[PDB]
Amino acid sequence: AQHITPVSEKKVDDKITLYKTTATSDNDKLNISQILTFNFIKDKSYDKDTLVLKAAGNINSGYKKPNPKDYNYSQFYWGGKYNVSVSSESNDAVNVVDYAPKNQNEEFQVQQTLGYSYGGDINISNGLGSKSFSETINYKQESYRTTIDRKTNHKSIGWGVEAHKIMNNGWGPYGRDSYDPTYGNELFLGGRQSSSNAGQNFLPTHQMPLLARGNFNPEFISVLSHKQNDTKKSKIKVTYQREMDRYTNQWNRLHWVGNNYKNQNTVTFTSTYEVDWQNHTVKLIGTDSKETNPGV
Repeated sequence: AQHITPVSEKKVDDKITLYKTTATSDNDKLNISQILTFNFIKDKSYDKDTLVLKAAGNINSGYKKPNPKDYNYSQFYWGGKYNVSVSSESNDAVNVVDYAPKNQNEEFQVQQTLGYSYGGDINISNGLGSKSFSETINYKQESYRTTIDRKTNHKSIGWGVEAHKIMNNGWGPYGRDSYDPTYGNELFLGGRQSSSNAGQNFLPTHQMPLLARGNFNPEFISVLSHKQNDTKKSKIKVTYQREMDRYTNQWNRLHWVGNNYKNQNTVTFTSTYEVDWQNHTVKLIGTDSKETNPGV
């Protein structure tokens, strides 16, 4: 599905005008949905247009329960990491100038307010002025951590939201790389000497983090500036991705061993928008969908 709302216009005050359009683009098979709020700001005091682009929607984990009949060995795939990126193409007059979250964050939920002030000053505050422009982000990431991609620059911003500190029946925390020389990576292992089938010897699904077995609901803001005298369109590409890890267990005739294999299936959805900075409108000119190992 895809949809773009008509532009709405709002006078923030005598100097600042807001033009807002919301674009939706999804992939039903992949269970990835992008809800993009394009907030274009024109400011009489400042010679650049500002786009405060909010990226929201859904990225399913891809988890499926293991087969409970699996006897001596079992496995499942889970949401090890979610990646979101926004990049500018096709116009050297456009630059990423700010974004939120700015810094690494391991809070169970991320809640921020981002504001526009005359002159293009961008500022940020925490949690969720009536005559100033602001936009908010709010997402849960329990047991996970947000990092900013170190390749981030003037043409691209990306974030990763990675499994970080996961408890397993009071044991842990564990993550994607935990290691014990006897039991392996015990992240989602049930019991070390369980008499259950392998498929029944994992942490119950309900006890896994929501991001591991459910979905992530991203909310990220990219702030882009555009030289107002430049008349060329530009392109913005928004990518949502999941890295699916394969968690396994194995019975060795004395005890179980767990293992986690990172990013064994990568699922990516990208939408490409053409941006008309003079009319403050966007068009979906492209999508691409990828799955490196489909069917898992």
